[PDB]
Amino acid sequence: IPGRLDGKVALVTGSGRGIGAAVAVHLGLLGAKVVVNYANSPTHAQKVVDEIKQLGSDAIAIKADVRQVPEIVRLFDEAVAHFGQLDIAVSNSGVVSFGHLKDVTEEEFDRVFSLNTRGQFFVAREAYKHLNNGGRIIMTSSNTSRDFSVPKFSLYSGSKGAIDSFVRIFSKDCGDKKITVNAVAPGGTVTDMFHDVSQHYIPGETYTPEERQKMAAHASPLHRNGFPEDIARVVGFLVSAEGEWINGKVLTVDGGAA
Amino acid sequence: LHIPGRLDGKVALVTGSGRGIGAAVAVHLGLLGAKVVVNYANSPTHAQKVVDEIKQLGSDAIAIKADVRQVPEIVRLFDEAVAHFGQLDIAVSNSGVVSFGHLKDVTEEEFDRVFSLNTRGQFFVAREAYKHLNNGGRIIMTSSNTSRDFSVPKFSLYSGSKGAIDSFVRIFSKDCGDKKITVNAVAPGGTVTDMFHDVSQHTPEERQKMAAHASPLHRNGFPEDIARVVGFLVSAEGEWINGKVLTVDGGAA
Amino acid sequence: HIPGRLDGKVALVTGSGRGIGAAVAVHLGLLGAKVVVNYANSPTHAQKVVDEIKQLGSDAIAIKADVRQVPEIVRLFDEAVAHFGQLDIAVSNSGVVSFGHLKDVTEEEFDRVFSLNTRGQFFVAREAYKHLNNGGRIIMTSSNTSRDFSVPKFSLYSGSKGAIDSFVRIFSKDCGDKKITVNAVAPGGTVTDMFHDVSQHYIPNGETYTPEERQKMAAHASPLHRNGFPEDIARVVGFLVSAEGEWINGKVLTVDGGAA
Amino acid sequence: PGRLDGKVALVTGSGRGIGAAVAVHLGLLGAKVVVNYANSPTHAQKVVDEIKQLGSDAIAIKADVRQVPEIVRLFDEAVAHFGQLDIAVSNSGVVSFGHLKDVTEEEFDRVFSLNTRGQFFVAREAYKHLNNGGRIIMTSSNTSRDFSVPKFSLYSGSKGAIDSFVRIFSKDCGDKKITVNAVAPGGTVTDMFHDVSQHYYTPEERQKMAAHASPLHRNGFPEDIARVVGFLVSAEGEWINGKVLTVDGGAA
Ligand SMILES: NC(=O)c1ccc[n+]([C@@H]2O[C@H](COP(=O)([O-])OP(=O)(O)OC[C@H]3O[C@@H](n4cnc5c(N)ncnc54)[C@H](OP(=O)(O)O)[C@@H]3O)[C@@H](O)[C@H]2O)c1
Ligand SMILES: NC(=O)c1ccc[n+]([C@@H]2O[C@H](COP(=O)([O-])OP(=O)(O)OC[C@H]3O[C@@H](n4cnc5c(N)ncnc54)[C@H](OP(=O)(O)O)[C@@H]3O)[C@@H](O)[C@H]2O)c1
Ligand SMILES: NC(=O)c1ccc[n+]([C@@H]2O[C@H](COP(=O)([O-])OP(=O)(O)OC[C@H]3O[C@@H](n4cnc5c(N)ncnc54)[C@H](OP(=O)(O)O)[C@@H]3O)[C@@H](O)[C@H]2O)c1
Ligand SMILES: NC(=O)c1ccc[n+]([C@@H]2O[C@H](COP(=O)([O-])OP(=O)(O)OC[C@H]3O[C@@H](n4cnc5c(N)ncnc54)[C@H](OP(=O)(O)O)[C@@H]3O)[C@@H](O)[C@H]2O)c1
Ligand SMILES: Cc1ccc(CC2(C)C(=O)CCC2=O)cc1
Ligand SMILES: Cc1ccc(CC2(C)C(=O)CCC2=O)cc1
Repeated sequence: IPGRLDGKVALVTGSGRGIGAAVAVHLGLLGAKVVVNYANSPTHAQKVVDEIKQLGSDAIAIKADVRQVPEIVRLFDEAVAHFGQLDIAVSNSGVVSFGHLKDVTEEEFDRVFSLNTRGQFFVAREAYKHLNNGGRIIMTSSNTSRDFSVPKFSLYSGSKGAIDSFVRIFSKDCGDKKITVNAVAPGGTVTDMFHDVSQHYIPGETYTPEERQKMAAHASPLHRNGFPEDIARVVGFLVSAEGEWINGKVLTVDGGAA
Repeated sequence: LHIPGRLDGKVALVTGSGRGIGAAVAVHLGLLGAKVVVNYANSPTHAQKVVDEIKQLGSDAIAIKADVRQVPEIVRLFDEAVAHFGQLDIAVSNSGVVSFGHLKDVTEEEFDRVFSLNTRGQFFVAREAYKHLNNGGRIIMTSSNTSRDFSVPKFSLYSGSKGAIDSFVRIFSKDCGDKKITVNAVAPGGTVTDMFHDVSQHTPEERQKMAAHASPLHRNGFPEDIARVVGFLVSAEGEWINGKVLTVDGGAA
Repeated sequence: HIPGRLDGKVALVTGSGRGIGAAVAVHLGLLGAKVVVNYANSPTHAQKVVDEIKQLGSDAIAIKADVRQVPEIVRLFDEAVAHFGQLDIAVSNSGVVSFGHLKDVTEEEFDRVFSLNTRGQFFVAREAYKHLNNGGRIIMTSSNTSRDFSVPKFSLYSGSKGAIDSFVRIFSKDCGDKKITVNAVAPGGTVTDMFHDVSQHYIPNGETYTPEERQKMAAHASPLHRNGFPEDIARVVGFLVSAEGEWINGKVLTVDGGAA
Repeated sequence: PGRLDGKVALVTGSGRGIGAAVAVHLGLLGAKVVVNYANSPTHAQKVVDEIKQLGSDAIAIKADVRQVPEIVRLFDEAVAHFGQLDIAVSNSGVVSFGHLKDVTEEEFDRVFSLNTRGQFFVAREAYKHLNNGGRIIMTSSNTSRDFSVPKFSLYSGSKGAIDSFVRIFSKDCGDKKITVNAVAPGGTVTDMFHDVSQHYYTPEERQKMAAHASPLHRNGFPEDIARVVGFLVSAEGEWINGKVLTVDGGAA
């Protein structure tokens, strides 16, 4: 069936919440067995797992802090040990930071890069090691990587610039087990990371999340916000057999937003 | 069992859909449950075989002859399209021509032969799609990995013609906003068609065999490798990809 | 000590009677190059620019030529070598702006814009290759609205220029066989009549405000809180067409001030 | 006209390669120059002498630009010694070769610590110490985006960060009229280049074959890169701001 992952096994970093959980649920709905990674949210992780079973697929929830390379090896090893194999691996887990360059401390740089940049690099490494031939790797970026220059968004933005460079090359290295590497580069997607940002990137903590959401709904010429489900559908296609001939590319899923 | 990206009750139009990538897109949209207008200019034989193929898998279709180099023919194309199927939801600009030659030997005639179809015709094919399309609709334009990624010698004219398209789709996506119509491009790499064979010179299948190893996946691009990306984009699920050139080259260098 | 001068060199700038072309031409003159000031409709300003270049101690001429007519481009490049003996540098600067929603764009309008902005630039670049000294320089002019900024009702202009970008990448390869560099400059918000006619539309109400008012408003858009001036682009161009600019070859440079 | 009289510039790793070319070029153009080394004081001394030789002043300052504390001292001592600083070139980098499967946490940390994190904080300390209307230059690679070389994923990543950095840095440094740009060198003949012509014969034999990458049929030398930095950091380069300039002479 076009678009489906029946008999495929997937892993998603940070799939208890946000775009993570919509991806896991969508791969599940598409036919794949889902390994749902969290670090701080076992409760929402279990809801995602149960939601996937309710629709007919299988899922488990493994805790692992993807800032820790040993916990990533354990994450993938345990994935393989439980479902038998891994076809698909979506590096989703990341954090936002906001600040003028003059006020960025070492501690803020390392927090962001450990997860966004370094953590995803090793999620990709262990993905290649653990993946069936024909498999899929997805990494997660930002339209603030190349397309939008928000002031005081340097640290986060470069953390993702590094992801764009990695995928192009990764798709070369990974071709030797016929694994395709792409990133998705979401724009404003309604999650707690979006609401934490809109507050700092609008003249401005005095507006309800609802109203910053309505303001940003205008940036899109479709007159709406992006949603986890929007980015999930694009990851779904990429990780299908039909999305094969997209390789080494970065897809921006923002809606034509300005 | 959930079936993604299906186009039942939708009508698609695909310029240049009797031969090559176009024919694969027409059929692919036909497989995903779209009624299809198959445009041709010179290949009525081929266009009919395409119309046939799409009825075969249980969707409706018609061939329409039209020179997308002629704006009056573009108007009449989209008119007949709406006359027959009563609506159009998806318009795909595929029709294109290749050119090869050092800037020094390029003529006014050769520039105009290429930009007439691959740039101007595509822009008016999109203008008529915006006017004839329904809200929630889909415009898809065709480019080339040569537009920006790859700098192949003696390929200026052609890569020019498509670089215009990359700019068009970004701005169009804002314009087509007021009918909630999304505009994107597919930028194919070397895809196995008559055109690829025409310019694998710069043993049709021997030169093909060379090109298999440019992609890390060690195989050529085939017309259906692009069709399936068009399929996702002109689905509901593709909506949040907008004003974006997708390069479909397999990772080719 | 004295970097990126153009002494002994000859340059041709298209549409160097007004705006960017004029300051480009003056800059290359400032830098020691003799300058062919092309124009199509502005012959008196073309002469003021020649006199300004002559006045700062170089030589220059004004040649009428419509870069929409290719034989007028061949004739332009012929006359320029006939008059100065040679040509090292060729700046494709001539273009027009168009505002309009796809729905309202006409054949006559599309052709108006593409014939000067694209076809024209292409053939300036063709005759430049043919007429130019080895080690020479070709520059074409794009816009930051070609890839960087997506502005509504700006499809036709933006596309006319996106072609320009693709062209300079491949032109660099073709033109390599005479050790000629081809780059482009993408200006963004440069105070000229083109900018004033564009601020009218891309501004909350537009004609309600003087052109200075709209200008003063655009100044905030830049991290350097000022507008772009033609001199800002002429400076980048002067580097590119210098001997020292050589290892920039095949790129589009965006000279917008870091602006949005 | 492109000159730097009364200006002071700092160049990280300007003892060797592109750096020294840049340090020597900013001197040629009238800048006084702080020459930063971490490992190579003997070359650093050569560069200071050369800049004294052509009629500008200079000083060598040891600082490992992996330690942020040593970046702080370097910039403090620079404003100490010359009593201002206009221009700051983040140059110091390293190269890494390996399939994604083979890359270790220690290699990534050796690469990012200097190429990405180090440069990030040189730019912070550049902005904190720099005069108004000043210049920050950072350093990438045509491998960040334009070219995709098997087994180059770490180096390219390290430098793709940099491209995003300079874009936003240009906005933040807009309160002190400071422009921020990266040059993205291609194959430039230095100690790092001979290192990976091997992995990707004699050096001269690998240089001769690399000369054909460019449509100008030349391999690329420090002076090529240094010229473009000289322009960006001159008054005339002001309108180039927030941009990645790829100096590969059109190569490959
Ligand atoms: N506007 C946007 O939403 C937007 C835009 C561009 C890019 N992105 C990217 O899209 C991806 C998803 O973000 P989101 O918006 O969904 O954000 P989100 O709601 O903040 O969710 C963050 C996710 O990251 C996980 N996570 C955090 N720290 C972790 C750690 N040390 N180890 C493992 N997992 C960790 C969280 O799980 P725990 O709860 O288990 O910690 C959570 O699942 C991110 O990579 C983000 O950078 C988002
Ligand atoms: N390597 C590749 O295949 C490749 C790579 C990059 C981009 N592309 C692009 O993909 C598109 C399809 O090309 P292809 O590769 O499939 O080429 P192809 O085999 O040459 O097919 C050309 C198609 O264009 C139609 N066409 C030609 N002139 C026309 C006109 N005046 N009016 C209407 N239709 C016309 C043809 O129909 P008639 O025969 O009936 O005229 C035919 O269906 C083109 O835009 C091309 O630039 C292809
Ligand atoms: N200003 C901006 O903000 C901006 C932004 C992006 C790009 N640009 C580009 O910058 C370049 C110059 O723009 P501008 O702003 O300086 O424009 P401008 O003030 O409008 O001047 C237009 C120039 O075009 C020349 N021109 C027009 N038609 C011509 C023809 N048939 N043949 C020869 N020359 C012709 C004009 O000369 P005549 O009077 O002699 O006809 C004049 O020199 C153009 O390439 C433009 O697209 C400008
Ligand atoms: N060379 C190329 O072909 C090429 C291509 C693309 C990009 N680049 C970039 O160009 C820049 C210059 O490279 P290159 O080719 O000149 O390389 P190079 O020959 O290897 O030179 C290395 C320079 O880096 C300095 N350095 C190294 N580690 C340092 C540290 N911890 N702290 C301070 N300084 C340090 C060195 O100083 P000590 O010896 O004193 O340590 C030396 O001056 C680099 O950023 C590189 O990534 C180069
Ligand atoms: C060096 C080279 C040049 C052209 C092709 C084929 C193809 C696909 C393009 O890349 C543009 C259009 C077209 O025919 C393949 C390899
Ligand atoms: C944010 C923005 C950037 C560019 C434009 C168009 C452009 C490039 C022109 O051609 C006229 C002036 C000018 O800014 C409009 C708005």
